[PDB]
Amino acid sequence: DLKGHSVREWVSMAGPRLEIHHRFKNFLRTHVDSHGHNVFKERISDMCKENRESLVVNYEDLAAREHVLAYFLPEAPAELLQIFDEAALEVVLAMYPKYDRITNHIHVRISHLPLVEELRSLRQLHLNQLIRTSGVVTSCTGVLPQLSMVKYNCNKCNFVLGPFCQSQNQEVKPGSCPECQSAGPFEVNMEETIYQNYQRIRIQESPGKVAAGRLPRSKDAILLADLVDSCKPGDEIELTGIYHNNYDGSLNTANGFPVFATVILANHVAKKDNKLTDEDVKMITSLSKDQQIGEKIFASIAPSIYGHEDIKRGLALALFGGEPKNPGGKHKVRGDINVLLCGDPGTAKSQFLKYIEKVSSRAIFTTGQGASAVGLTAYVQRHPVSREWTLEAGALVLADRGVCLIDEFDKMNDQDRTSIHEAMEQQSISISKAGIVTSLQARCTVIAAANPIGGRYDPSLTFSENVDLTEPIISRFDILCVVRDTVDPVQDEMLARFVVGSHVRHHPSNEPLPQEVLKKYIIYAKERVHPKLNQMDQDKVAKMYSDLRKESMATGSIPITVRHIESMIRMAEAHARIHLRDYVIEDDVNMAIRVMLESFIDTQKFSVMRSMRKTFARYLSFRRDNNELLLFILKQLVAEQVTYQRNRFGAQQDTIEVPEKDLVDKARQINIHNLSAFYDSELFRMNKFSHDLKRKMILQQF
Amino acid sequence: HLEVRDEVAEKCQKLFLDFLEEFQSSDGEIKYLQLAEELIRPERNTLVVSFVDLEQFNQQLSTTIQEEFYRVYPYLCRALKTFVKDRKEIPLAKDFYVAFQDLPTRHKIRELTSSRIGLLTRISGQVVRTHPVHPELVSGTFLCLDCQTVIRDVEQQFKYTQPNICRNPVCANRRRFLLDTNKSRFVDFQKV
Ligand SMILES: Nc1ncnc2c1ncn2[C@@H]1O[C@H](COP(=O)(O)OP(=O)(O)OP(=O)(O)O)[C@@H](O)[C@H]1O
Ligand SMILES: [Mg+2]
Ligand SMILES: [Zn+2]
Ligand SMILES: [Zn+2]
Repeated sequence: DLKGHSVREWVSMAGPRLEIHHRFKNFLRTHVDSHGHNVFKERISDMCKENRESLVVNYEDLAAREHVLAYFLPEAPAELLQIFDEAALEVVLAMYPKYDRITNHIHVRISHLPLVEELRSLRQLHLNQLIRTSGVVTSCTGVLPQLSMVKYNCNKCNFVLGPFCQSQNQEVKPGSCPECQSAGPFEVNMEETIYQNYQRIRIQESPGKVAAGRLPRSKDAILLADLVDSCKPGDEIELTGIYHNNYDGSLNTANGFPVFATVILANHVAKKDNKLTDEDVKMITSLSKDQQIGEKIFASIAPSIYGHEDIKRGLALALFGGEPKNPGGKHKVRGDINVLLCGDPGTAKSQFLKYIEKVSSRAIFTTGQGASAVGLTAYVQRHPVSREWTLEAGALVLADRGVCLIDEFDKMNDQDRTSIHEAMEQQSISISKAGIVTSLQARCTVIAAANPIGGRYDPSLTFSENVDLTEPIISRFDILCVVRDTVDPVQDEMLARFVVGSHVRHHPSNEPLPQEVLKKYIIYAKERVHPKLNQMDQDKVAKMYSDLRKESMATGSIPITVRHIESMIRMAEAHARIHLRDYVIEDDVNMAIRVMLESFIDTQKFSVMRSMRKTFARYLSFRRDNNELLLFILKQLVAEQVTYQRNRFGAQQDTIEVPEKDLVDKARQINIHNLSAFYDSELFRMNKFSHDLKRKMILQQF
Repeated sequence: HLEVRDEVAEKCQKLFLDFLEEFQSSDGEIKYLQLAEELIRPERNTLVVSFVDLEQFNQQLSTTIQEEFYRVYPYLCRALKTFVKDRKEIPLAKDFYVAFQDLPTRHKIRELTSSRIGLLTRISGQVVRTHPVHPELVSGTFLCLDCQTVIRDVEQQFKYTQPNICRNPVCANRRRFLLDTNKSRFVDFQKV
């Protein structure tokens, strides 16, 4: 009913308490969902179906139906929630008679409370009241067992002193023993006691909310018995609970002023995010038959990076991975495709690593500097926030079944270097620190980004003498992507349009395929549970590698080795897995040879690189639409012309043009003979190209 | 839980109340109404009811009263209390007592065996000596000295009786109690 005196004691009194009980039963029985859907019958039904012992009640619905209980709810929530729990138990036991042997206590969680106070604004005015706050979980104890209905032993006569309710406010201490009347020592009977789950979390204000220049404020919250393990350090949550003052923390020890420690007894926790197991393989398989799923997948990675399609092929291959295998038990070969991006600055290497961290499950990010939460090397120490002696296994083993992303790879310690070398050669980490002698597995794919020596990649040198990494470290990578930065007006303009557009559309006041959307992309990559296999075409591979050996010795180059053919096998398995083949088809092998060769050729210094490109164009041009080949040729021609103009005249003549003779000569060099399709190609126009037939000249207007 | 009801005593009480408000004398008026009229007076707390009348009115009632006198006597007194409360303006806390007279059968003092314990009997003897009239505790309200909870209306069984246990369950106090004399009720008591 109403109040004649203070709400807490008014709802404590027997009359109004019983009225509230009956009225809440009436509410739970007679609430419809605006469409005749009786919410609470089905809610109790499914909760009992999966044994959840907790009923979520929307505050909007409670207020709309019965506003007096809703108005009483946040003023004296301890009593009101007690009443609501009793009434919910009654209604459930009425609906399900057999549910008393499941839980015997129903928790009611109040949802959509309108009293949203930020953590910096809780005062002594809010004490003993149901508040709603939001923030970021910064710490979280383990689930602890807390006494709930505690039985004690009289350890003077062994009588078991009957169950006492354990309140959140004080230790229950028995008085006398009922039998022997001793005040003397008791002990918890831990066999007859029933416990409840307990967990402390620290929640601080989201750093975006704290704004003026001031520090974020944090509160402790206590999660009980269903709310435990609903949060995690790093989660952004909505917390509903009683702002609490009175347990045992009051600073009476003259250690200072008589201030009170406060806690929030969490009543409802609501995470702020999406919620990882696939139920529709059917859509994945339908996409698998698309016959162009590979290019869709490649176009679907790092959608917010312009260009860099070779890096995208390599990263997709690594993201799918090959097949680990260990004949007998003595010849381990990894299936992980390690990728090394070495490129001069401002070329989206870190953005690539962040994309991979977003898409990959079990991806962890680390840096060669000291600016990371996790470090490459394992150590054992007392945790700073837990105070708990912990084997702080490194970032290489935290990503055992996933991917380790190492940014600024060339700036590592000697310690970090031996750590990465061990993990990336043995796929294990060997500890010998405190008394701990253990070896623990790091079967990660390493994706790294490095800068060249001197901050600019020099194609006159080999990749090895550009990067500041030893040979053993480089050899343990399958794909080396040289991210070489050059001034190209068309590419510069497309990139500038891209990035300025991103700045436009993210203002606070707001190539041949369509990229497959990232959520079903994640699901598609989860179809790495279909281990696969190959029985195809050893002869062409063997002669390919023999010819590679003969060319690589006939020049003074980094010789091809067995390692490269094994990496090609990994890549072929990965590409076949992209198509969900269950077998490796010849085009998988050809694509793998193309990727392996492109990585191997670009590693070489300029002369050997160019000679190898000439003498392996057959392999290097697989799956190229002959428009890209011509476009590369024409771009090289016009670039040579502009680097002539910029030198003889100091400046370049706009509307640069080149004679058709050079393009047709190069086309005959690569056996095309058909330039009309190129001229009519969309690729031609998108690169701001044009030609005049009567002029016999092909030109670029900028 | 729901305060187990002594159904035999409850039926006996209802039937006794019916006999009280319905039995009539020779002239035709409800005699015990005229007798409970005198019971408004202070220093007046016993209604004397004849057992012959009780047999005449309700035989099963009188037999139950005779056979289980000790367990049903408080209920007979409660019936008398309700019989008088509506008629007149008695103090709320006054206690009324029922006296029976004219039992047709008399027992010998040798015949007062353990089979007669707790059932209505009439004996004859010679008074040898009478002691003084004292107040006797019939139900005391106690204070637990350990937790200060007031245990109320603990019935003395002709012996000074403390609460068995403290009402507070996390206090298993069974020794240290304090009687609150002003909160307790007495009766006049004489031993002869
Ligand atoms: N091709 C591209 N497409 C989209 N954005 C790009 C591209 N190249 C660079 N950027 C932008 O340039 C900025 C610099 O990127 P990033 O920090 O990834 O470079 P980096 O290679 O890590 O440089 P450094 O080697 O100095 O660390 C990023 O904000 C990125 O968005
Ligand atoms: Mg970077
Ligand atoms: Zn004991
Ligand atoms: Zn007590």
